[PDB]
Amino acid sequence: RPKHELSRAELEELEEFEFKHGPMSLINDAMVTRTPVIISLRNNHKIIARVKAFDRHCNMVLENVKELWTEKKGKNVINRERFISKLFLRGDSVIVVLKTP
Amino acid sequence: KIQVAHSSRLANLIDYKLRVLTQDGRVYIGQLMAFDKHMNLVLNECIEERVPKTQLDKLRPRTLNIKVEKRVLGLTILRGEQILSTVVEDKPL
Amino acid sequence: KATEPQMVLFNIYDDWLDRISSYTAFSRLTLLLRALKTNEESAKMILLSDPTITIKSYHLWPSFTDEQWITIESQMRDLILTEYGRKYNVNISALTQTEIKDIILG
Amino acid sequence: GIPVKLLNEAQGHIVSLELTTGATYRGKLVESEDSMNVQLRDVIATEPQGAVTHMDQIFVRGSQIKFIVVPDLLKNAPLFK
Amino acid sequence: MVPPINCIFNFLQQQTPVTIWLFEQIGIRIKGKIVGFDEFMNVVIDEAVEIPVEKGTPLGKILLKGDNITLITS
Amino acid sequence: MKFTPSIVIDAPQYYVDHFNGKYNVDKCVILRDLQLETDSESMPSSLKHLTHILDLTNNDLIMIPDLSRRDDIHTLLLGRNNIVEVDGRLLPMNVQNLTLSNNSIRRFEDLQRLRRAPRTLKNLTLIGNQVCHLANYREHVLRLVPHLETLDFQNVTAEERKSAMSFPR
Amino acid sequence: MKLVNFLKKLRNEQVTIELKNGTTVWGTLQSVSPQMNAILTDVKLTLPQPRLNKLNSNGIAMASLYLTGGQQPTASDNIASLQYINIRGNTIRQIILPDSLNLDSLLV
Amino acid sequence: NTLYVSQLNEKINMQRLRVNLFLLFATFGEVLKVSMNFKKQRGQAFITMRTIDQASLAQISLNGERFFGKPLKVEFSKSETKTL
Amino acid sequence: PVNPKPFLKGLVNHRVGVKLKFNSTEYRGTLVSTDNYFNLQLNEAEEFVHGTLGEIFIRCNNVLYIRE
Amino acid sequence: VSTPELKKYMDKKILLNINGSRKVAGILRGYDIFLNVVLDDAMEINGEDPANNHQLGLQTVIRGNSIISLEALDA
RNA sequence: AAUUUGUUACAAUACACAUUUUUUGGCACCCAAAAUAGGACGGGAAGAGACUUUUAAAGUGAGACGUCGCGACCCUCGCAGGAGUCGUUCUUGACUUUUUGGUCGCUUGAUGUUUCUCUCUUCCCGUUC
Repeated sequence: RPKHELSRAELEELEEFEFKHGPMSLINDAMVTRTPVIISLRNNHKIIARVKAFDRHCNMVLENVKELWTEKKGKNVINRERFISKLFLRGDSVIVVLKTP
Repeated sequence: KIQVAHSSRLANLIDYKLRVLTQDGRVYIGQLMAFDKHMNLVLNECIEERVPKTQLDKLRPRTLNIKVEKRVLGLTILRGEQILSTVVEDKPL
Repeated sequence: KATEPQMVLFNIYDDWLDRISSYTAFSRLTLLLRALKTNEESAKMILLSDPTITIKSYHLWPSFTDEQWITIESQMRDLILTEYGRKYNVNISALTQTEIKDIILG
Repeated sequence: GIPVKLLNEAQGHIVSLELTTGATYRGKLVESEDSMNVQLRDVIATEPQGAVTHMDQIFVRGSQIKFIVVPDLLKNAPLFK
Repeated sequence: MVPPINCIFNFLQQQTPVTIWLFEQIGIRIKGKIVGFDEFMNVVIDEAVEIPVEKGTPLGKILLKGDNITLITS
Repeated sequence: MKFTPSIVIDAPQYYVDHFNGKYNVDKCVILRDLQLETDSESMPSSLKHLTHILDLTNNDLIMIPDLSRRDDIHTLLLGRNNIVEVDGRLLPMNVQNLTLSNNSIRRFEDLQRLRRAPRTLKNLTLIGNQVCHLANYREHVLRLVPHLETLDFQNVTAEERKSAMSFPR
Repeated sequence: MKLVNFLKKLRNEQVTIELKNGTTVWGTLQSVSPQMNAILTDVKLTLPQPRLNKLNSNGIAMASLYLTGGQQPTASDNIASLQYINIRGNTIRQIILPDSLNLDSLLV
Repeated sequence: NTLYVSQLNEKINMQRLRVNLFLLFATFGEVLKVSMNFKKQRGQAFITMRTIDQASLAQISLNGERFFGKPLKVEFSKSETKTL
Repeated sequence: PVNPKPFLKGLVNHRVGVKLKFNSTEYRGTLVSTDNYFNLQLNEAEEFVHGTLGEIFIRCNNVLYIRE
Repeated sequence: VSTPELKKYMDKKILLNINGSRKVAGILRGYDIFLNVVLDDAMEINGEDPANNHQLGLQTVIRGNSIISLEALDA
């Protein structure tokens, strides 16, 4: 059923369902259980972050997240690690997000 | 140079000569007149400045003098999709 | 998340007690117990500071090799050392072990 | 918005176009919509590499437009009051 | 006039095989039997093979997203 | 009076010079008849505002010096200035024109101050200066100017530029 | 829920807005639009140096950086300092907010 | 205010000519208009100034002045300019 | 005459591969749930481009196609 | 929301560039609000006019997202 | 013997929207170059090598779009964004007419894209230890 038919509260119940029961429930269960998540961006740089908050667009607030990025030129590789205490992440850059055991 | 009001939004500033950055690395400098919801704006007397590939190599880290090829195009209407960031150049007449 | 009165069992010690002797782990607990009050928000800043670290499902504490934990408890003491210190106005050099214990135990 | 209304006010006048592909279409504007997609009449085309041709009629998608150059005398037009 | 998605519905029921070009970055073109489609022009293709750009491997019944669609060609 | 920051601030930077660029500044109450006897001090108050053109015409300035790094500035109008020497390292890459009419610049003093450049300016006027009268002054000015597009309204003649280059060699 | 409403309570804080270009902006933050258009005040915006035997940085971001008019000639590395940059929302990638503020109060 | 020039070198380019004019007229006063709108060339140029006094001075001093070979014939304009 | 959304409703808790548009990487795993936008959740996924991955969330814009 | 106005174009042979590289020529049949354009007797133009040009199919549909400019070679 | 309060209308800001036409990304990659204890670095000029052209003698990696410019055996009269009309009263509105450069060389303007392949010596001027 299309979204333009529903009322103002039916959208709130719809978003509550989608967060509680749905794909993004992987992130929600990760926020409550304090389980660290791995996030791959489009950039190709992967952050190991603990999710304080998330949102519909997938943009999310992470604290203590660690960023891992490697670069190569003519098959000469170097691995670089960067630690930031507080992160707000816009959700359009992410591709895959996994929940660590 | 020029001090913009500490809290000034795109609506607060009108007729100021601006400096507009697009995704392609070129700049449109001129007076802003209107803008829109998705932030495509109208410049009055606008000149697009560009950085030469040889100039771009010079910009790489080591007084630098860049030859910036620019062409004049009056009363344009930009597209919000292309715009990247905006800076203030001067204050109105 | 509990709307009803009930008994629940959990382990405060988790990894550190399992790794390190029992006298010392309570002491590392008490270094922590003082600290989280002095860490209003930097707790989650310092405890998660190493993002490689994860909390075990049964356990409460971040499970780790325990070297940063010695660094964590030391940084946390310095936050306790300054906050106890600033209210009374003491120099950091003037702080001594007998004062540092008096900060810990009082 | 005013920026699109100014494009509607430019109908029947020579305008310039920069597509995000790099080309340049200068010629007379016949139609324009609120989706910014315009169609131009008797228009000289400059390819991204500079090769210039001429075509009688053209329709371009608004999403691909980068900037549009409009006759200067529209600056004082009543939209800006 | 023949609306485009009407034409696609004529690809669904007429059971004609179609070759479909993807975006220029991916470098493969898909071909198969278009079964059904949505409003977003993302289509299910039965008995689809991916050809790099004729040794391509057969895919299956596969849902293909409309964002990457360029051409749908019989 | 002396060229201060306050004066600069006061100056009318509203009417832009529409020939090229923007913000045609005229320092003090009016740069035309400001009477700046000392060198152009407090140049930092402008802070490279904006072919940015500054009109200093009808002022007492002795030396063309004391500038802050100005990237924009392309035009200097210095007419009716008692300029003697104009040696500097600040305004080198910047600037496209220099109008020095009715000043006191020496034929040797003007030549000495520049010290020569591989490329410089593009438009230059030295008219109503003592030096221009001096014998072979045009040849000396062309040799000093090094690269040049104009010399007192008349372009150094292509052949004249070649002969001047030969004299330099 | 729109998490952008969080950023609107971060006003008057030191922040880095790390864009899609790789360009990073340190500055004091002002009102954030509902589209996440972020307007700053006193900002030093730069590009990181991939070392890697001096591999070539972003070619578009260097030009866009020199064309702000804020890059000073004598800067050895690649940076620019300016007042009042206004940033479109879709350009933002990451935002690094200060360590001091507590989330439990602001995330409600 | 405006001063209509005549009898000058047509061989020189437009923009360049305008620039030259500007350079010339900056000594007298603030030049409001860089070049004449008509841009017919061959002498016909209207040097618009801010002050009338300045214009007068210019007229006085630069009457038959050597500019690009030929002597410029200075004179006051009949009608007032569009900018003024 | 199956359409995409009932096709995803029929592929729930079946082994499905999903090819992303970038590196020709495909995640092979048991589908859990999908959103309106066709966001994906997977269990016991494996990344092919060789690894084993416990649980996965895949955003809708990066997927190229979905197969069984 | 609003339908693009191709109404004068349909049934006329039209060239249109697909993406940065491509140029397809065909007789326009139908169009929609996204500019998706279905045309018949499609041909992919290339450098050598008779040689590298190869027909596509009896009916071809184009996603409006890949459309850049649309020129009609015709009245 | 202008201020404040109430009501009505219009305009601006914040309460919206991840599915091909603007703001929840077709994303990212060419690769490689300085270390010492008089010395580097940039710019200009000259010579030579190797390149090109003609049948030993001539200049500096080569081949393609434009961009505004240096010459001219040419054209060209010479003073009016504005102009006219009507309404209306001492300069305003509504309705019509429509830009100098029109060109050619460049006996190398001057200068940016895009493909392929592989510098040393001498002088002059600035910066750094």
